[PDB]
Amino acid sequence: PAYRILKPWWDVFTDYISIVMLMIAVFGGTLQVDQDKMICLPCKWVTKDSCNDSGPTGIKYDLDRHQYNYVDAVCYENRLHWFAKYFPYLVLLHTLIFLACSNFWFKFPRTSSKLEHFVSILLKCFDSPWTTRALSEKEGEQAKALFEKVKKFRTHVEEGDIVYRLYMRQTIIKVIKFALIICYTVYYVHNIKFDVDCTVDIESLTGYRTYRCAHPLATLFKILASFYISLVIFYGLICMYTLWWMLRRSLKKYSFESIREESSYSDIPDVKNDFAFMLHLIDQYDPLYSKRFAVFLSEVSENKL
Amino acid sequence: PAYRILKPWWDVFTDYISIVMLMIAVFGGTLQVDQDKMICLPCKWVTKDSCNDSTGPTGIKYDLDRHQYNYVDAVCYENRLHWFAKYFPYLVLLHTLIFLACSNFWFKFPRTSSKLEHFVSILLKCFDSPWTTRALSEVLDKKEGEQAKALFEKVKKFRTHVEEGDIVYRLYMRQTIIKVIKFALIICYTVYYVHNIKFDVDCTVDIESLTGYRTYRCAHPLATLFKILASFYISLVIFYGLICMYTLWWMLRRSLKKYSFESIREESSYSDIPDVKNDFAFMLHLIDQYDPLYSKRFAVFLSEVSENKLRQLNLNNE
Amino acid sequence: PAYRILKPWWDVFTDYISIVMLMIAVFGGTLQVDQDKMICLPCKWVTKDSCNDSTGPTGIKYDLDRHQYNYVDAVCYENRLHWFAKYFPYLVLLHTLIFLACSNFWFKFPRTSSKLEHFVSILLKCFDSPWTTRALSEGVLDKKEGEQAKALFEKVKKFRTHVEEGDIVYRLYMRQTIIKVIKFALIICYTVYYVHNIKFDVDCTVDIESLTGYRTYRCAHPLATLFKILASFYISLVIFYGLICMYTLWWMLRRSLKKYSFESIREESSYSDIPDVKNDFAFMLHLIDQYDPLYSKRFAVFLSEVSENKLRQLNLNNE
Amino acid sequence: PAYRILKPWWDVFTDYISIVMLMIAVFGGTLQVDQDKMICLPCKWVTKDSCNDSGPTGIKYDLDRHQYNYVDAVCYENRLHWFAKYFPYLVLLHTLIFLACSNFWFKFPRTSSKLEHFVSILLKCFDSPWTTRALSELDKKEGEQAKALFEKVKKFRTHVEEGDIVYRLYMRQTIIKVIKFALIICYTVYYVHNIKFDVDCTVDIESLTGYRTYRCAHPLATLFKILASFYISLVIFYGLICMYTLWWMLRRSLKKYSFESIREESSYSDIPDVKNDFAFMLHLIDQYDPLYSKRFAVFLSEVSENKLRQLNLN
Amino acid sequence: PAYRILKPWWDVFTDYISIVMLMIAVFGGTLQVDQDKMICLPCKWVTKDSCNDSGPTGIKYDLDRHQYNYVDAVCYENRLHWFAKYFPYLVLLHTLIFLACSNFWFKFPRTSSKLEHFVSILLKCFDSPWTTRALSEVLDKKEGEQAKALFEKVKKFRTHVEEGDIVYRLYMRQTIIKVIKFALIICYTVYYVHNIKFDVDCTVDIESLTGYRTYRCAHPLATLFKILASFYISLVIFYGLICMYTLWWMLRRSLKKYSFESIREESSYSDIPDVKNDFAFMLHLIDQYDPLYSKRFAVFLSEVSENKLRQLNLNN
Amino acid sequence: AFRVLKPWWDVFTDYLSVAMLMIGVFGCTLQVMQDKIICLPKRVQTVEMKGLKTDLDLQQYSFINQMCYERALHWYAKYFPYLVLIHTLVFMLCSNFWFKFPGSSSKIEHFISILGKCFDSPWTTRALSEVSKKEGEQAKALFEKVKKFRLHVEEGDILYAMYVRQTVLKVIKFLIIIAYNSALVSKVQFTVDCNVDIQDMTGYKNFSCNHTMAHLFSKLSFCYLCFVSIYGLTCLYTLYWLFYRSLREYSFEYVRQETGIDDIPDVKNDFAFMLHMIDQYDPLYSKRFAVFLSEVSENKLKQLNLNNE
Repeated sequence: PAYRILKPWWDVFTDYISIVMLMIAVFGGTLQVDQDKMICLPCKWVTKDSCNDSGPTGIKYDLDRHQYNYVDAVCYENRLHWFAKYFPYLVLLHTLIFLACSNFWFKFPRTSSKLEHFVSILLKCFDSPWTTRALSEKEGEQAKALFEKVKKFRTHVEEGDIVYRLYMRQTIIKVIKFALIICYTVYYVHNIKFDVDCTVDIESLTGYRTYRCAHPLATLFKILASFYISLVIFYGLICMYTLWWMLRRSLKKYSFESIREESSYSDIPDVKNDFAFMLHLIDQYDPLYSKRFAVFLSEVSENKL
Repeated sequence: PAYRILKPWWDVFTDYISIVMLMIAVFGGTLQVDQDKMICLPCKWVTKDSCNDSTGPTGIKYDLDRHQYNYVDAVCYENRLHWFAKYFPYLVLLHTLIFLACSNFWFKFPRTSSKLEHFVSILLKCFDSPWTTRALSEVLDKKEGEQAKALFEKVKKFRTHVEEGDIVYRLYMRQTIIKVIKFALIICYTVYYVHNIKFDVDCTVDIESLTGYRTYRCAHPLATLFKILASFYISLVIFYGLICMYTLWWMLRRSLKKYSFESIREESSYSDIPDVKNDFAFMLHLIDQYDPLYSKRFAVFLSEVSENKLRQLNLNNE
Repeated sequence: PAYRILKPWWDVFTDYISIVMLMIAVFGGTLQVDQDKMICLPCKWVTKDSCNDSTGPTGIKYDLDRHQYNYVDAVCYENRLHWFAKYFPYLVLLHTLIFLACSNFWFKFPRTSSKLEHFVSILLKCFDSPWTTRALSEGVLDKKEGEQAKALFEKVKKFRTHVEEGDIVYRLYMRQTIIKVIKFALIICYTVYYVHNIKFDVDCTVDIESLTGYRTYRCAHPLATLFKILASFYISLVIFYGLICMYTLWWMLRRSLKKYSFESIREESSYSDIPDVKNDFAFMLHLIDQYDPLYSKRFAVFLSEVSENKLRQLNLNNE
Repeated sequence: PAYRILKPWWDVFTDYISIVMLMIAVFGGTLQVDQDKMICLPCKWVTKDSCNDSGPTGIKYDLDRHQYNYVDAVCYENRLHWFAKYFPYLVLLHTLIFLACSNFWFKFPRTSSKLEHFVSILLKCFDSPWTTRALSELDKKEGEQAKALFEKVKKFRTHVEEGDIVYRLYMRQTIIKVIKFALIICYTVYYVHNIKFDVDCTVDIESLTGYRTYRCAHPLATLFKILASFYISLVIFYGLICMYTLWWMLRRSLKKYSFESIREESSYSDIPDVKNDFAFMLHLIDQYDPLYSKRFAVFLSEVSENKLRQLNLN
Repeated sequence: PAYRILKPWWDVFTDYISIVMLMIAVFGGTLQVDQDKMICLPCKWVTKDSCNDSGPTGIKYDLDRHQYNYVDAVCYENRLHWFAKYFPYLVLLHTLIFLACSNFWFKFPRTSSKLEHFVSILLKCFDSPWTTRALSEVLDKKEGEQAKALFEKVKKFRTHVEEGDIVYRLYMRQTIIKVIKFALIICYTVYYVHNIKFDVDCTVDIESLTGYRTYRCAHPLATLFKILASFYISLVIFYGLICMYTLWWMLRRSLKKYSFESIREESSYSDIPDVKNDFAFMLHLIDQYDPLYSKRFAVFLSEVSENKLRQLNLNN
Repeated sequence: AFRVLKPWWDVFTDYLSVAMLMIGVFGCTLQVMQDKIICLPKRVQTVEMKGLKTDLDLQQYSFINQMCYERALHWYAKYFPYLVLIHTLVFMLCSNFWFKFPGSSSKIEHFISILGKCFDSPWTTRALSEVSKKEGEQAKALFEKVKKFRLHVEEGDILYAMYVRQTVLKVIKFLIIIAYNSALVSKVQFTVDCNVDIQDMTGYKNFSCNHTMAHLFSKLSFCYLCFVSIYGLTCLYTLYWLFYRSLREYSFEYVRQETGIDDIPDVKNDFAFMLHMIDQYDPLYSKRFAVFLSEVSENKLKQLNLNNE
């Protein structure tokens, strides 16, 4: 939308990773809904509460189809690791929290209004042609009114730094959530196994104590898990870099030294707080916009006007 | 759309919480429709209608057809499964729809919808008007002066039409109260009945004439899943309730039916802005919760000194 | 969109209730399409077309194949399960379609649609006109708004002659409300009469002994309690819809909607020459008053000969 | 969209090929989710852990339905080539990689801003009345817009010629697409023949089933082979198109744009030689339509500025 | 859309037909994916591996459900004809190729730019007030300047498009490809539409796994795949007929020269020269949709109208 | 927009066709997934009842099911939704035959343009009030437009005739649909008898089947039959209105009674037919245009224009 200017390469590209995490969550959730079962066969030879594993003819188990279904349900509920059962839901939850954390910047009304006003007047100042003559160093009334609007917006925005602290908090939440996700997923990815050994003690209702189950959507889930880890790893790296960038320099202190040194208007003062951070984001997206807007922040440009 | 200015952070948060509750309602609905079965196996060791739970192992022969098994499943799902475990997604869907109706009844009721539409139009036209910019600074063309005079008179007529009424504030009162009561009832009955969603149940429905067994052990497969969904639902509702609770406090810590313009009248030169009351005051309070600048530059159109200054500026221009 | 000014709170309420009832109908339709079955078990011991109901327990052997069970299910589902439990979602959908057609008939019927569209256009164009603001405020003005206001003034005068002669819109709205209320009465009668026939356990004596071997089967209808809950919710929604329609009928019958008086308007405003319009024009003005009195307040100045005298004098000064 | 002018025939052909590949990937994915299985029957007669296979009466294998389901699942997991199982996810992933590589041009903020602002100048120059007057060879408002657009054109020329980020990005995207095409072709052509209908699985579940070797029929085998052949043909087309694009970039220096032809045909013979990134964008807009470049280039001559200033005063 | 003026009645009819065959494709694909099976029963008594076909008691085949599924899969994959299995996919592929041939004129950038410019200038001429004034045969000065500008655009666009004939060549090429493809579809479909049968005998030699040699299958979605195919054929024929008419319209008149003789006779400006190549073909298509657009655009192409506008602007 | 020329019967048939298409779509979805037949062999092989054992596998049962579905079931019960879809698509395509014709649509656009222009023209109301400047110039231009439309449209004869063809086609299609549906609606029944000769495959030759969706298809067939009946009454009344009053000639004697002018020439052929259309829509437009049709009114307008000039 109108916030594309306020979306640097880390914001847009992690959003693409966020939208591709959601695809494997929906794909996994569809798999978990449709055919996530366990085909369980009883172990006739059992030794020490485990399967002894000790022309040819088939082995009669004398079990009904419904006894088989009951064995499947009980061993799926009791002896399948919870990561294998609830991996897609966990991925969906993490992705939804990532989306909420990356969009609450634009949904929170205070920061939403501040960013909207900055974007609107930045665009209408970019549409202004008098910046061309400014940087070279009825239309006059329009330039003066836009100058007044820019100054009165600056006097309102430079007082506080709500946007900067909220963006810091969001990025820190993203990186710590990435750390938790990668840690617990690496810990519990090996629990997704095709063959599992269930022991549920339903000998009264079935006649067998131990069964050896096969989980069809394990390997698929396994590779999906690996895929998820890869995405998360990439995500974390970007978030890590974001931390470094937002700790590289004082983002709350935008210095216009290069622009005021290049142009004739050297009276441009240093911007502070949310306006400074937002101009830093503008510089990240396009240095042209900040340089082109800087001339209306200078009062000797009004002296020219 | 254009009514986003009237939605504070609590309204946006409750809208998103309603969206996610609707999502889990739909998900539970598909699970309930598709794969809500009840695998029931007869207990061959009955001890006064109780499952006794008592050289290669051999499977237990029950001598039951597949259709007798399905009949047992259907009867023990209808009789012995608790109604919460069967109608949790539908109840959650109904509660989410009630919450959404309470939220949007403000914009759907024709009188309050018309009042809010007029307020949005007047406030936006004042926001984009050039004259207030000059009023914020302290020239205008003939066309600009004419439309500024028209907007001044439109603001006067709107103040006459709206400030007399009090339907909007009462409607928001009633919606917040109903949402709080609904949250309390939801939390009460839910947290009371969540523990009835269990995996292993014992069913005794007396179909011995049709099946041959009196008691059966059933395993509701979705129950554990539903349980976590219920827990998740509770968490969402809790947040919803807390947010609604804040709204109630924000709607009782002060009389929103009386807006005081002392801050603007001491900030700007114009110190004659009259204090506005009733629905006008409440809508301006909500606008302040969204963005104080909107009401800040709306205040200049309420002062007769600014109107006289605009008339004098128009006379100077012509 | 533009017609929202002709829908008061009762019409919006009925529209949303109809949406919810249509959702109920769709949900029941997919439920019936997907999982409406009837698990039937034969009665081993029978006593004159009735089940007799007479060391570990052993399951009863029926010696019936899966296909014989399916045949018994189909036959008992067709023959013995009540028609209400079979056609409840379709009946609900049909009733919602009738209700939605009744509510939106006058919007699609062209004889009234023309009047409604023209009234919408002239009302909005009078509402956003600046002559209304200037007249309600009570020099010099622009040319373009000059002939715009003059065209609006003469088009309102011609539209008054085009509508006041007939009462087709009022008659159509009255007929729609009457049809809706009698439909509600019929639905809330027959649905509450046949709502108790949605039972879980149904005994079927279908006489297929030559194919299956048994005569009486005790079937269980799975989607019976859920269908009973859906029918109760539908009955509640229909009760609300009928109460709203009876309120609409009382609103239409208490006050003559074919006579709208501007006595309050002509007293508050300077212009006391505004006439008391009647017939369909009075009807849609009453509907607008139910939506918002401001639209009628702004439009009423365009009915006064004093306002057009002032406008003609100002236009003569302008030209 | 707005970047339609920046998409030549090769780009749009690759876009439709990617859309078709995504369609068949979704088709195969739904097929593998719903109808993919294998019907496995045990070999009653064996010869050294193999399948001897030595009115007629049916063979009684004495297996339950669930033993058959277990046999199917275990043989599907163990003895069935990974290509036949994960081919839909492979084509889906490759199509997504191709689509991301093609659309990374318009999503990277520096290049996205450059292309967008270029598109704005090109559009308003195509709709500029002073472009029309310069082509033929003045209102004060149109003259003001003309002077503003002239200044925008020259400041854009200064702003984009300093660095060739767009050219390098497009070259790297084409190189990545060609390499991906080559890898996809070799591995897919190598691994198509492993999608067979009949597969013999010796999975050693004799303790649970009673048989060692089984013969399985894979139902979605010929359909998967046909989809694989269709995917191979589509990737052939994609790779030939990408190889042509790479040849187009490499045969001639797109970082230099000689305006000799346009400055000779048109009246203005003082048109500057556009170089580096601006040269690359002008080559792209030439590949779309030479008329856009001809009607934009009238704003690069300093002679037209002198005529514009003189006519502004007059 | 905004390109409907270049789409004649045959083009929109082909679009509608291709939409219907897309519906056929999606319906057949859904049917084939969901409910396409092949129930096969063994022939208990066989004479030389042929079914002998010699109260009553049911025949016991002694086969499990999984053996039946194996038999169904093998006799579905080895003996059912490929046309019955892959008819909806072939229909989808042919429909997609037909749509691609229809829109290759629409998406190919070299001709697409010419189409955009022609549609833009036609829409500008349709909404130009001086165009209506000249058709009626005192102005705004800026309007007169814009009218002279659009005259200049008409001349430069003439010089732009008259030099080439890629547009007409492209349209003729897609018409020829559509005709050839329709002939191929009709030939192979009328050949293979009789292979879709209900009762199919299969001999797959899986006696080692099931115990039976020959089986008789009944393909469920055969007759419903039959009539659809036949009805599909009908649509294709109509498509071909429409395409053939277009081919006739390629050779009845030379589209590379489109004369203005009717336009100048009825109008006051009896001076206009003829157009050629892509302009001529595009004006032919405009006449196919509506001659009023071409007649109205004719007043912006003549030199007498240019002189009249010059004199008027001198007065204006 | 040509909805103004659309009368109430046309839009009524439009919503009826939409409902018919919805019924056909629902029936097709039923046929896709819920359509199944269940066949049990006939003559198999306080009291106790024992089930009859058919000694048949599940695959023999499925083979019997589909062998009796293909043969024993009537073709109407299997292809009713597809026939409904085909007939409703033909109805929808035929519903706007009179709307989609190029020359006819050009005439309709011209007629609605001139009628809206004269309705918006102040001189219509001014002359109506008088009998019972710049705007005079616009009135004279509109009057010569009236004369041009009279010379361009009235002499033709395509509109009424082709409307009659469309109505006749609709009536004939309705009659055929009702006849075949009433003839084949008794074929849709629950229990059927299947006598296929698969004795060499299943041991039995006579089967009793039930079609599980026969009741719903019967209800859908009756609903579609009643919809077609309503459509047919609509088209029959349209035929009655077309043939009872001659739309080749429109009498303006009601305007002659209302407006004092009497030298109003009666319109003829398509002019009369389209004025009948707009009279069905709104007769005010016709009675207001009739004063713009009289040449004596033109002479009076010329006299007043010369006086003002």
